[PDB]
Amino acid sequence: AFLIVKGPSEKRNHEKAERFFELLVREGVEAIIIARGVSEREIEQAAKLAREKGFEALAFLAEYERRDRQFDDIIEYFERYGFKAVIVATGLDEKELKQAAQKIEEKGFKALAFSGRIDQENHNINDIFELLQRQGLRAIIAATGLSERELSWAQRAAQQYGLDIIF
Amino acid sequence: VQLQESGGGLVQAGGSLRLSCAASGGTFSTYGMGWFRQAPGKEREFVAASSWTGANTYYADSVRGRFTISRDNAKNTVYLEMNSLKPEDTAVYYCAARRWLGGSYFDPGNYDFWGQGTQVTVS
Repeated sequence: AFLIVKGPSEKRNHEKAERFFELLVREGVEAIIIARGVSEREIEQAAKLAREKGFEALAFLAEYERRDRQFDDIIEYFERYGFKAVIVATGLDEKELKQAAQKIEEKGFKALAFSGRIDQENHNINDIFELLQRQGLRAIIAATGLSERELSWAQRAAQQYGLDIIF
Repeated sequence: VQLQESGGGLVQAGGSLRLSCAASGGTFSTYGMGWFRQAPGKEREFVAASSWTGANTYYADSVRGRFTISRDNAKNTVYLEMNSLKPEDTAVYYCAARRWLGGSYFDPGNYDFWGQGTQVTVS
């Protein structure tokens, strides 16, 4: 299942989804980073290549592994790179994901879980990319090391939403 | 959210018919708009659905090629253009609203708001 995360703001699933809707609407990021989610180096490279373009970014981690970090590595990404939101695709089902996510919510970060697998047709992921597109998304930044599945999906996404795709 | 269908009626096989559904409510609550249909004795089933921008549209296999969904967001109206109508297409057609990030467009349980239905009869 997927988890979308935003940092704490001065400002349940239904209300929570609307808060993320409002966020993407106000932020209007120009880039989305697609990375595997294990190597921080890879995410670091792609983030730099986004600031270099003066693009605000969302991060999409396609093959995220929880390890023993309890999502502390996602929090560190907010701090170090200033991503407006982070999406992680996990091997967990929704109920376990919502459960595991409780730890990051304890720190003020808002997190919303929805069902799905990275390889499968996902309408919620389409809703996110579409809304990003509607609000000004310009480019997909493919970090080094992506699987051919994600690379191919990214190219189709660039074609669908009329985006530049950067490697 | 408030929804209201129009455009239903009687048509001959091979004939065309255009459905309209006027929606009130915001972009979040009506991000996805869909058409479902129900014949007597049968379950309400998915027909066609569109995202807000139309960049994602979904169709029942029984219906693609023949039916085309579209939206006029300025009026928050959704249309279903039905061509090459078949008698098996006879049913009450309902429009429905699915909030942003509401899950699969195919599943009627993901639509929180429903219209009152418009009868479509193909003889």
